[PDB]
Amino acid sequence: SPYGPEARAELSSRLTTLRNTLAPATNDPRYLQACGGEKLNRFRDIQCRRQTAVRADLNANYIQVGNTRTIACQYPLQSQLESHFRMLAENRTPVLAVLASSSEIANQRFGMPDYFRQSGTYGSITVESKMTQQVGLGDGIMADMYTLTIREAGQKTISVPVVHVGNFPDQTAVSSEVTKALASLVDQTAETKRNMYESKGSSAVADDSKLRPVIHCRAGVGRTAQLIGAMCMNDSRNSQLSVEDMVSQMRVQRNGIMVQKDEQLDVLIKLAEGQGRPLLNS
Repeated sequence: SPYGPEARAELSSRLTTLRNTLAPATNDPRYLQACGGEKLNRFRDIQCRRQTAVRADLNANYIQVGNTRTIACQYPLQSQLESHFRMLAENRTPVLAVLASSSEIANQRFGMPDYFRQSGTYGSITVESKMTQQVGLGDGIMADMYTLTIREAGQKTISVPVVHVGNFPDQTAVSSEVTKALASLVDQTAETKRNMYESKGSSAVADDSKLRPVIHCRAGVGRTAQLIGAMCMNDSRNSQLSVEDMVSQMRVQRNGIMVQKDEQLDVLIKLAEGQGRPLLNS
């Protein structure tokens, strides 16, 4: 009964209501609005919760799901790259997971700058990209890894591990098995980098706002939310956190579209079921 169609329909009912409530009004006080006259949102209907916004000029949010702290963001616009790199650096980012495919990035119509596979200078910030390992995730899906070294006068230099799912399927959802493998890789990568900072006595370890994995696809609501849900289920601190909790939490903390497609919710439900984790709150 817990994972039957009745429970799934009830979960969908609750989540649909929340999406509606969270729909942005014109000039919505709950959502970040552009400053300085620069385009902020990649998609007009996919907005950034103001109270959890990371930077005034990015579509990006702090998200905590149970105990699991991350940042979810859109793929940065060309105009946003310097700010995006400063966010990555200031966060001492232990892993940047990019879930937009190489095909998506290559479509110049989509305006997704190839910012992590290439070196470049963006205003005051110089970025060096290096290729590292490649890890298979299942079903031929491959995680290509990089390190981004971010340099800027007046700032400490920071290197950021990157996990890029370069052949993320463009038209279909990835399986629970691939999602699990991806969550494990992203978590493991973040743990290794966080450990390095701890070993150096970084003050960032004691700051709630820092050392957060940063995750984006194109809009940072579909594949991004699926991954974040799987990561929170990997976190041993999150016993008894329901699927209803995780999705409502992502939604209130970023926008109502988090877990955009039923196909993505299907995967979270399957993962939850595998763990005997509740779908619904009693």
